[PDB]
Amino acid sequence: PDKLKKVLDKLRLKRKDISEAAETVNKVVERLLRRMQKRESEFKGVEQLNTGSYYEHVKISAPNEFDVMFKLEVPRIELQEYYETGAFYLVKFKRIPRGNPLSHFLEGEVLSATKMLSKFRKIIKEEVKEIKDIDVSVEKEKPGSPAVTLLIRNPEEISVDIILALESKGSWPISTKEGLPIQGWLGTKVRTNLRREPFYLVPKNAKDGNSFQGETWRLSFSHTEKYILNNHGIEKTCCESSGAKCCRKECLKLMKYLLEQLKKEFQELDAFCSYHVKTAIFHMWTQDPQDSQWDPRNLSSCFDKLLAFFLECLRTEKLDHYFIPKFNLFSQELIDRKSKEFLSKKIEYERNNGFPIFDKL
Amino acid sequence: PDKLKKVLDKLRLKRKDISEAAETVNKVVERLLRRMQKRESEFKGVEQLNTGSYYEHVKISAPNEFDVMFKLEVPRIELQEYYETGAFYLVKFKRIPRGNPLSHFLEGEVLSATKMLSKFRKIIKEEVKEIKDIDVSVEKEKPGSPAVTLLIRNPEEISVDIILALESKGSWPISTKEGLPIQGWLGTKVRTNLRREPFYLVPKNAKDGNSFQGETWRLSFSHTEKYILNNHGIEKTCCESSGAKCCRKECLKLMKYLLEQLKKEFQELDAFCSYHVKTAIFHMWTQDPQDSQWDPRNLSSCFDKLLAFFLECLRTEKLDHYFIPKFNLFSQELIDRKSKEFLSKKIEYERNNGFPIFDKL
Ligand SMILES: Nc1nc2c(ncn2[C@@H]2O[C@H](COP(=O)(O)O)[C@@H](O)[C@H]2OP(=O)(O)OC[C@H]2O[C@@H](n3cnc4c(N)ncnc43)[C@H](O)[C@@H]2O)c(=O)[nH]1
Ligand SMILES: Nc1nc2c(ncn2[C@@H]2O[C@H](COP(=O)(O)O)[C@@H](O)[C@H]2OP(=O)(O)OC[C@H]2O[C@@H](n3cnc4c(N)ncnc43)[C@H](O)[C@@H]2O)c(=O)[nH]1
Ligand SMILES: [Zn+2]
Ligand SMILES: [Zn+2]
Repeated sequence: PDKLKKVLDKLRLKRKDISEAAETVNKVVERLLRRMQKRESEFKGVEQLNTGSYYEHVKISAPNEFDVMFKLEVPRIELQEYYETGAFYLVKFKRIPRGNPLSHFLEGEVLSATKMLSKFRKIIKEEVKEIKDIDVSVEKEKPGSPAVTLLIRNPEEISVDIILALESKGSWPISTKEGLPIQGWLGTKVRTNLRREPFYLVPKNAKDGNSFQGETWRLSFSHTEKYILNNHGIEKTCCESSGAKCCRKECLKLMKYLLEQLKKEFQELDAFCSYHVKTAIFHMWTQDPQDSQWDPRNLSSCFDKLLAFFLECLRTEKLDHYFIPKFNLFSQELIDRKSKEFLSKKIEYERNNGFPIFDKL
Repeated sequence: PDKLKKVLDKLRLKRKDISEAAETVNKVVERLLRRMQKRESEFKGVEQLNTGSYYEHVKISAPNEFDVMFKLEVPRIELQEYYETGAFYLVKFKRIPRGNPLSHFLEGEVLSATKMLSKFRKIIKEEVKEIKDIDVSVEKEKPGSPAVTLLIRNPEEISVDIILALESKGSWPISTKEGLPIQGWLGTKVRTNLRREPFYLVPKNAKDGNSFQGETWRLSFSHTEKYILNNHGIEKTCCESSGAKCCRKECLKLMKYLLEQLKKEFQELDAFCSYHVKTAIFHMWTQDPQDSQWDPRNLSSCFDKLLAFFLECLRTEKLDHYFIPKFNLFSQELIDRKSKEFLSKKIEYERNNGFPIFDKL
C-alpha cells in the first residue's frame, strides 16, 4: 500500500519545529563560536564546518537533536594507525614550534584527545554559562562521547552536540584507500574532488586495545557524507527544481524513523545508532546507482530492498564502514550477536505486518 | 487537471533553494542588532519584532523578498488621526519620560518620522560598514518606502529591507475596533487577547496636504497577521500533527504567486501588492470559517472560490483593511478604474484557460 507516503507526510509536518528551532540554534552556535574566537585560548582558530545546514541537514534524520562540528586546523602531523582499527589513530606532530600551542595538549609525543577535549569542554561550559541571555545548559560528560552536548529547554528539550574536530589538509589515511566506492554512481571526477578535501579527527576514545585510550582520535567524514546526502543521484539534477524526484532520502528517513521508534521501547537495541542506517543506505546506493532504481512510485519496493540489505547485514555480521572497508561496524567485538538477532526479529515482525509501529492516526 | 498541487510542490522545492540566503540574512541582522544595542544611540533599546521568520512563503515573495522590523518601545503616546484615514497618524508626546532619547527627533510636540528615519539610516551604515565586510547591499535611500532597503548580493539577488517600527503597549486606536472580524471563526476570547498586545507604527508618508506629509506614521499589524496565519483554523488541532490538514495557506500562496506573475509582466498592475491578497484571504476565512470548507481535496474549488471573491473585491472597489474597517484599500481614490479592470481581465483569462501563467513546470 501507500501507507508509507502518508507516514512521510506526518513526519514532514515539522512546521515551527525545525525552521524555528534553526534560528535559535543558528544563534547559540553563532554566538558561542564568536565568543570562543578572540578570547585567549588554544581554540582561537576554531571555525564551523559547513557540516550540513540546519534546514538541509539534521532535519529528516534525528529531529530530537542537532550536531555541529567545530573544526580547528593543525600543521604537519603524523598519523599512527591504532592497531587494526582503520579508524582509530594516534596523532603526533612533525616539528612542534612554540608558534603552535596545541602542544599544551600532548601526553608524550602524542596529541592527547582527553586533555584537548576537557579544556575545550571547559571553555565552552565556562563561556556558555556566563551569560543569562538564553536558557542553555551543558549536559553531563557521558563517558565515551567526543562531544560537548548543549542542553536547551527554551520551548522544549533540544540537544546541540559540539564535536571538536581536528582538520588535516594532507592526504587521506591509507585505510580509506579503497573506500568511498562511488565510481559507478557519483563518477570518478566526483570521488576525486571529494578526496582532495581535508579529513577530520574527532576525540573519540577507542574503547579497545590497550585499555580505553582517550588520546586516540577517530576519523570523521561528515562533510563528505552530507555531500553524498545532497548530491545522491546519478543525474546531476536529481530532486532539483528542473529535474526528477527520487525516494532515496525517503527510504533513509523511514529507516531512520523505524529504527528510532524501536530504540525508544527496546533498550536491548542500544547498540544500534543512525550511522548504521546511513552506512547501510550508502552501500545500497552503491549497489543501485541508476536513479530509475529509486523512483518515488516504488517507495514500498525501495524501502523493502533496504530492509532486506540491513537484515542480511545483521545476519552476516558485516557492516564495513563506507569509507574504511576494513572496519566492520557489526563486528562481534562491537555488537553482541544477541542484539543483532533481537533487532532482526523486530524488523522482521514490523515488515511481515505492514509496520504497525508506524500507526499514529 | 489538478495541476496546481504540482505547482505547490515546485515551490516547496524552491524554498530550500534559498535556505542559504535566509541564513545569510539571519547572521547579518543578528550581528547588526547586537551592534545597535551595544552603543549610544536613540535606538540602543531596539529589538527585532518577531514578525515570523523567512519560512514566509504564503505571506510574501516566493522568489525574491526578505522583510524585517525593528521595534522600539515608546512612552505614553498620543495618536491623533490624520483627519479620518484610520491608518495614518501623527505621534504626539505630552509627557516625555526623563531619560528618553526620543526627544532629539521632536518637532515641537510631534515626532518626526523623517528626522528619526534619517538617523536610523546613519547608525546602520556606520555598523554595516564595520560589520566586517559581507556582500549584502546597502541600497538606495528611497521615497515613501519606510525602510533602509537591502538585498542579497551573494548568490542571485534576494531583497531584504529593514523597517523601523514603534511599539506601543497602549490601547489599540479607535479606528480599529470594528476591525478583526474573527468572532465566529477564531473566537471572541482570542480576539480579546490579540488586542491586548501592542500595536506598531511604521513611518509611511501619506497622500494629503499636497502629498507626502513629512510627519506621519501608519498602523501596522504584522504581528497579529502572523498569529492569524499560523492559527488559521477554527479547530486548534488545525494543520497540527494530531489534527486535520486544510488548504488555507496553500490557497494563499497560489493567489500570491498568481499575482506576482501577472505583476512581473505588466506595468498596469503596479498598484497591486501582496497585502491585497492577504486582506482578501482574511475576509475569505472570516466568511468561510469551517475547516471542512478548506479540505485539501477541494483545493481547486477553494482556490477558485477565493479567485471569485478577489474579483468581487476589485470590481465593486471594496476591500476593507482587516483591522481598520474604514480604510478601503481598493477605494476609488487609491486604485483607479483602469487598473482594477485590467487586473480583473488577466485574472479571469488566467482562470478560464487553466493557468497558462503557471506553465513553467
Ligand atoms: N554527537 C556524537 N556522539 C558520538 C559520536 N561517536 C560516538 N558518540 C557517542 O559517544 C558514546 C560512546 O559510545 P561507544 O560505545 O561507541 O564508545 C555514545 O553515547 C555515542 O552515542 P552513540 O554511539 O549511540 O551515538 C550517538 C550519535 O552519534 C552517532 N555516531 C555513533 N557512532 C558514529 C560513527 N562511528 N561515525 C559518525 N557518527 C556516529 C550516532 O549515529 C548518534 O547520532 C559522534 O560522532 N557524534
Ligand atoms: N516592507 C514594506 N514596504 C512598504 C510599506 N509601505 C509602503 N511600502 C513601500 O513603500 C513605497 C511607497 O508606496 P505608496 O504608493 O504606498 O506610497 C512603495 O514602494 C511601497 O511598496 P508597495 O506598496 O508596492 O509594496 C511593497 C511591499 O510592502 C507590502 N505592503 C504594502 N502596503 C502595505 C500595508 N498598508 N500594510 C502592510 N504591508 C504593506 C507590500 O505587500 C510589499 O511586500 C510597508 O509597510 N512595509
Ligand atoms: Zn534524488
Ligand atoms: Zn489548517
